[PDB]
Amino acid sequence: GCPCIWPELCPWIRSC
Repeated sequence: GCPCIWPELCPWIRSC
C-alpha cells in the first residue's frame, strides 16, 4: 500500500 500515512500530503505517490 501507499507508504505515506496521508495521501493528501503525498500527491507524488501513485499508491496514495
